Amino acid sequence: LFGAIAGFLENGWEGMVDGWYGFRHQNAQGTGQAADYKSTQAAIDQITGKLNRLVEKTNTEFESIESEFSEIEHQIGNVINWTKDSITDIWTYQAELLVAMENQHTIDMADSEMLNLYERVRKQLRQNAEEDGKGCFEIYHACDDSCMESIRNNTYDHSQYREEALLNRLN
Amino acid sequence: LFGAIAGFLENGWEGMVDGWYGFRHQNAQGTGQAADYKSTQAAIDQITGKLNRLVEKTEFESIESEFSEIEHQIGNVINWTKDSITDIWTYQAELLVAMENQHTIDMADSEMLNLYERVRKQLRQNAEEDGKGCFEIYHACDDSCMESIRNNTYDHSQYREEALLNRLN
Amino acid sequence: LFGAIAGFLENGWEGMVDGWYGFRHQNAQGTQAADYKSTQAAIDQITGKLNRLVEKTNTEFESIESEFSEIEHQIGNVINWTKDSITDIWTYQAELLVAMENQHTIDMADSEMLNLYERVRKQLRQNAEEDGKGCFEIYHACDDSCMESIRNNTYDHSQYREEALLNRLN
Amino acid sequence: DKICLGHHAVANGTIVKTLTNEQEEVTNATETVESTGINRLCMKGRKHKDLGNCHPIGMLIGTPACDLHLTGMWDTLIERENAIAYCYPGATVNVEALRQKIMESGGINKISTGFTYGSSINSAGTTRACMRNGGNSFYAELKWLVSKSKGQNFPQTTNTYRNTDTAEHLIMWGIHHPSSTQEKNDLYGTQSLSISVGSSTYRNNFVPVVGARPQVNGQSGRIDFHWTLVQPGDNITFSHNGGLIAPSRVSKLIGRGLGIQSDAPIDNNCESKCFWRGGSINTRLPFQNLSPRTVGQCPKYVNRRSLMLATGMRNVPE
Amino acid sequence: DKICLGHHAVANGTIVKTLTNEQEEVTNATETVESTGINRLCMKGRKHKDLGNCHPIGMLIGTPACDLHLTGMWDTLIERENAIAYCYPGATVNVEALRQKIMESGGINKISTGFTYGSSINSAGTTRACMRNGGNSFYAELKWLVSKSKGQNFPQTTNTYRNTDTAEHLIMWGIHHPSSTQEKNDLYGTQSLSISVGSSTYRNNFVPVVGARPQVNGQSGRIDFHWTLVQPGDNITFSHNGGLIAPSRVSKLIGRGLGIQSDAPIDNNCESKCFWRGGSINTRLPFQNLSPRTVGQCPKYVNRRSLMLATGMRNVPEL
Amino acid sequence: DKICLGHHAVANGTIVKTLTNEQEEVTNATETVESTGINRLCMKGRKHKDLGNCHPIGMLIGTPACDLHLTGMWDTLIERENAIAYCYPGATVNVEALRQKIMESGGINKISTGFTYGSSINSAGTTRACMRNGGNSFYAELKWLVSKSKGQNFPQTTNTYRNTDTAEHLIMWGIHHPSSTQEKNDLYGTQSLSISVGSSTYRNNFVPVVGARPQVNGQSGRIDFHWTLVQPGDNITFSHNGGLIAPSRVSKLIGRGLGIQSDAPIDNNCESKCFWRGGSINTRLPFQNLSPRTVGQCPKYVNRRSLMLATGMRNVPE
Ligand SMILES: *[C@@H]1O[C@H](CO)[C@@H](O[C@@H]2O[C@H](CO)[C@@H](O)[C@H](O)[C@H]2NC(C)=O)[C@H](O)[C@H]1NC(C)=O
Ligand SMILES: *[C@@H]1O[C@H](CO)[C@@H](O[C@@H]2O[C@H](CO)[C@@H](O)[C@H](O)[C@H]2NC(C)=O)[C@H](O)[C@H]1NC(C)=O
Ligand SMILES: *[C@@H]1O[C@H](CO)[C@@H](O[C@@H]2O[C@H](CO)[C@@H](O)[C@H](O)[C@H]2NC(C)=O)[C@H](O)[C@H]1NC(C)=O
Ligand SMILES: *[C@@H]1O[C@H](CO)[C@@H](O)[C@H](O)[C@H]1NC(C)=O
Ligand SMILES: *[C@@H]1O[C@H](CO)[C@@H](O)[C@H](O)[C@H]1NC(C)=O
Repeated sequence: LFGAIAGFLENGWEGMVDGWYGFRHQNAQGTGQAADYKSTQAAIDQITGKLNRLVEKTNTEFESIESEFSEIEHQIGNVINWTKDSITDIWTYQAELLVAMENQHTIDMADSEMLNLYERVRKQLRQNAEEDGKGCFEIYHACDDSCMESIRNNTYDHSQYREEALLNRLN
Repeated sequence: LFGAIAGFLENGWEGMVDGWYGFRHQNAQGTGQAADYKSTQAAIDQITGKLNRLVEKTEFESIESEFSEIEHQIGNVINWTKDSITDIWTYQAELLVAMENQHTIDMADSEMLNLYERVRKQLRQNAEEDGKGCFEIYHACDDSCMESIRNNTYDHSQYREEALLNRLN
Repeated sequence: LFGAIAGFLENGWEGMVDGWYGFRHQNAQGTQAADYKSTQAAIDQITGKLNRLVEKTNTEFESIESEFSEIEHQIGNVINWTKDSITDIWTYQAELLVAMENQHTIDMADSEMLNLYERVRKQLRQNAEEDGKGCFEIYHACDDSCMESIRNNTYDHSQYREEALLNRLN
Repeated sequence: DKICLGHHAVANGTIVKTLTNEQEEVTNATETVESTGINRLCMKGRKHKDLGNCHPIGMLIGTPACDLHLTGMWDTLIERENAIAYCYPGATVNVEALRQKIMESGGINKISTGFTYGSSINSAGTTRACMRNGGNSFYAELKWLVSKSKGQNFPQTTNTYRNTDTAEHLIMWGIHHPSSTQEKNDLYGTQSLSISVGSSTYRNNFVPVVGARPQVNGQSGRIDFHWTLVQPGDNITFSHNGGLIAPSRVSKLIGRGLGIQSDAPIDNNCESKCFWRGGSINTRLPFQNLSPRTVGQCPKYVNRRSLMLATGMRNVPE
Repeated sequence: DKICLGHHAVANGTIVKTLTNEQEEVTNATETVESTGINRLCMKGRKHKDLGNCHPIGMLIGTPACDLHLTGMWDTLIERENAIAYCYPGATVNVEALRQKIMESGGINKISTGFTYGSSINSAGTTRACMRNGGNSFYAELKWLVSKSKGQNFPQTTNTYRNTDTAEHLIMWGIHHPSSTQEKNDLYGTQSLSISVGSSTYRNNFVPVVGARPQVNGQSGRIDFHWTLVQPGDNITFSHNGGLIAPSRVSKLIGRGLGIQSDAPIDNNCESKCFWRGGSINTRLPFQNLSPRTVGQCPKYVNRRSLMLATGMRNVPEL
Repeated sequence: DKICLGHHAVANGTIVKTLTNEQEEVTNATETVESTGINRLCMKGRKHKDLGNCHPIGMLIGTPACDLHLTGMWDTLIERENAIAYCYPGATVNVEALRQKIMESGGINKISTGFTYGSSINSAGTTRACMRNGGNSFYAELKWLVSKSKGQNFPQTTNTYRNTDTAEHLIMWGIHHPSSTQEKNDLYGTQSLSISVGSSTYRNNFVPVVGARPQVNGQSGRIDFHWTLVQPGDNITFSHNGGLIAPSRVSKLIGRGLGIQSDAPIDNNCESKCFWRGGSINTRLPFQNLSPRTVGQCPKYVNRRSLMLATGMRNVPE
């Protein structure tokens, strides 16, 4: 697990219904929302990849060894029942393991793509911002609507605002 | 693997007896040790989760007589099958324990890192990392204030101004 | 996925060959090495995976069906059903084993890559800044013996603190 | 000025199981175990044969119920619950092996034995137990041989069937066991009955036995059936005294097919690869809980009602 | 002024295996494979029957070792290693399928055939090989038919068992194979012997055969047994003239039970759901290495002494 | 002034499968499924017997093809494709179980039965179908007993083999089934023929049956073989009229060994523990796709051609 989704992010946003991961902002000219296509698509490719593996199964052909409609000799019938049940225990166990193991990795992978976005933004803002610890960045300069989009763009040039921010931070 | 356990933390604390994870502090008032409750319950819950899956429980009847002659060809078939089943279970069990052990070890690791990350972000600019799992605190932090850190009730802004100056000269 | 390989690092270093993880230089004089401890920890874990694989407590099996004559039809059909059932299981086992195993090997390579990065982040302390692409823009001088101080895990930050703080803050 | 980061959530979440947690809520999930099956045999694109009330054995000996299924070609063969193999009561040795061989076949052809019988013998024995156009009949590929005159000793008789084909053939005959000394005397005489059958690879002797018995289809005698495979270029000879139910045709199983035992009606406009007693199964899912006895190319049977696979993140509602 | 973060550790750790390291020190671990069984048969809660030295088949034909095991109800049936099936030597056809039916049953009732014989027949044939009160007896559910007048021809005889019940019955009979031509003549006469048996679903003929053989329980003759199931409302008829060892009673296997082969002593105080030869297994763990051949609701057998599940973090003590 | 962290890559990467990704490029991988096998039988360190054209049944019975294989000791017994069991036409009841028992063995010794026949019995009966050097012969371990004087009734005869050893012996005998009523009379007489065989744990009876049958190796008659294990301290008694093909020696199967059916050449340099029809399989890998039918200490057979296991990181080329 990464400390994010059931961790330092307090909860999820029920209102975000274009993305898996997103930004909310608040500058002086309003509050807005936006989803991040890159990281959500990263996580969805990994989901459809699992699902592919799950259905991407080709099968052996089996014939009947048990008569539906007539009596089978007692001893050979007992062997067949032991084998058949024993194979089923193996498959039932295998399916349970498959799903429990793959659900674990899925929950944690989603969490890693959540964190990987947070880290990207953090390294991007550089000395211009500080984090509270609920997943927010307190920015120490005037961030325009076109500046906000710049952070989401990965456009943002930290050097452009650095001095105003460093000044604001230190006092 | 997350960096903390058997990583940037150099060793464990045998002095810690009721917590998986915890704190040591040094200030004017002396030292102390505290275990963190939530982070260790977080680990212990996942352990007893694997234990519960483990012990979750088909009826089988006899197909080879113990006390008498079983026809040769059918007996070869039963031994072949039964040994084949045993190889599968033996492989399944070796795999289960090996994969779960790896995950257990790394989740433990994960829980240690998340505590450390929680504190780090909570100290904000009032502290720095030594790279050994310690935080050098650039103000005076009496016992009641060390505690507030273990509480998540520490307000960084309280000490910020004093801290930043202490960090610059 | 930790953030590094195929992550914030743009690509690998084909030119680097003496390890899996290294550094690249720049200063007065400067221009590549390799971390021994980090690429060993990684490699050590691949060879552990390899040993489990070639681990062979093989059970002795004999023939239950003849190659060179007709077996009785009903019991042959049970043998076929069983053998086929057993092979489906091992094909499933095998495929799952390496897909799961592969997932973990890749992601662990990522962990060791990151762990070195953060070890350096924490060393450099305040005397440097992360560029977001894997590098540490440094705000004092060093020196090519100082860089060796970074790699060798001996670097004293407070030795160069003042010098580099004023270079970041003015 | 703040920029914040977050994930989504939903009101109605889904519960899945993990390695550490049995009750874990996620944004989304899907089934991995199929529970719904088609109540039809999906036979489209298959050259199939629905036997109806003809038992596969009845194909070889030629029971009235099997008159529409004496010869044919198929890749899939369907046996039903009400299937008749015997009109005149009786049994077959190694019946399950034989039934399995028929149900793995891809068709049957028939070939005359060419057997012919002197005037002492009546080939045309019929019985009320096999009915055919309102009239008493008999198995279509066999002949009930008796003494033309009612009490006379059946003559010592020899018949040989020669397999001049390139493939092996499958030959069936019967042995009559009368229910009474009078029934026996009348059919074959008072003499001492015996039947040998020999070929390169088969050898056996049979003796009719009189015994009293309950009536089945109004008949108290029985006919036990025997079979063997006659190789290419090989011959099988019948030496007999009365009691032999003789083959007038032999069989040739051809190719390979998938045999199916089912309740379900046929749907020839539907495609499938997986079958069971209740019908068909068409699914992308790796597992299934409808039937532990399936046939064909099938998902694997698991003892669970459901196994939900997460396709979303942890659901943490506001 | 500083604050430090850390994890516990312990002095004496335990080793587990992981995917990448087979020697990994951890703070705790627990077994996943049972190694200790109870060497007793834990029959608590179970209405059981210990057959002692009675073999299952012997319950059907009434071997004297089985006199206290001719009827009963049970949910667990226990078979012991040298159990007696035959006093008079012989064999049963499809004995193993028959043993397994019995061992899967939840009881046995006995229904009388009501067979009755003419005065030229002696029904009460006995033999040194079946003893009761230390004197000559015979299988309790069967009767050794012989010519009452030594040497005379056994009358052509017919007997029909009718099942008027609502469930199938199990019928057993024997065919006697004498060891000498004189013995054969004495008992049944000089005629050709022949025994036919037919129901609606069963048909067979049988011919007694004379042959010299070793003595077994002091006897060179042999009784071979046969059996078949008789459906409700069906009748089964025996046509014979010497050699038939006739059923006087028929069995009905009732319900379902678990069958155990073991010589472990019964313990009526502990309960269990898993059994094998050397007793009982009682565990929460999903694997066991006690035995590859178990019975009931058992953990899966694995060829491994031990498998440790890490139940704690990497143990890292100080230098 | 900077320091930069990074990882290696390689020009040519290897594609693997993961949970989330088929077609994932990596800097290295190793195969987990063994697909290459040795065309030969690697017999190094193994004390072995190569039967050649001798069938295992023929070792007990003494078929002339098996003369150099009547006794011996082995690790490993190897059976070839068209091996001869019989010279005089016939077959064996429960032959596949019998064959398995011999291929599970570690060696055979032979023990004389000390059987002895009266003056009215010629026991050196031979046949054109069993050639040794130029001449008519017979199974080496059996004896064709016939009336010394053609057409006379074979005497009522008793022979008893006593196992005085501390281990079970395997005894085989034959029953002769003549081609013609004439052949029977010539060897045995006109009496009814009967053969009974009885130990403490076995009893059976055989009646020779005259029948017209095709000729196999120029012979219309047959000999059918029967067998059983005689326990220590037990005696087995043969009672007969003619038609018994009597054992002159019995067998003792000894220890345990590995039976291989293959048409591969032996190779004593190469070592191995796993065998199939086409040879040997020597590999570290836990999976193979060469053959689903193997014997020995084998890797598990899987359907896939390849399963690459990653041994490097993601390959990220510039
Ligand atoms: C089983 O036996 C009974 C009696 O022998 C048969 O039923 C009877 O039919 C006869 C003639 O119709 C009557 O004389 C009897 O009184 C009947 N018995 C009863 C109880 O009604 C019955 O047909 C036989 N079953 C079979 C399948 O043959
Ligand atoms: C099956 O019967 C045929 C016909 O009797 C046998 O073949 C004949 O073979 C012999 C010698 O091989 C020839 O001399 C005849 O000319 C053949 N007859 C015909 C019309 O083909 C054949 O040998 C028998 N099969 C066996 C195995 O006995
Ligand atoms: C097998 O035959 C031998 C001899 O025919 C039997 O053993 C003899 O055993 C009796 C009883 O102890 C002794 O009185 C004789 O002296 C023994 N004779 C010899 C020469 O050993 C033996 O009982 C028979 N075995 C079986 C199982 O019937
Ligand atoms: C729910 O999961 C299914 C299966 O992955 C998917 O088809 C569907 O898109 C998911 N729901 C939403 C709202 O995405
Ligand atoms: C060891 O682990 C077991 C099982 O989880 C537990 O019952 C016990 O409390 C643990 N104690 C130690 C550290 O020995």
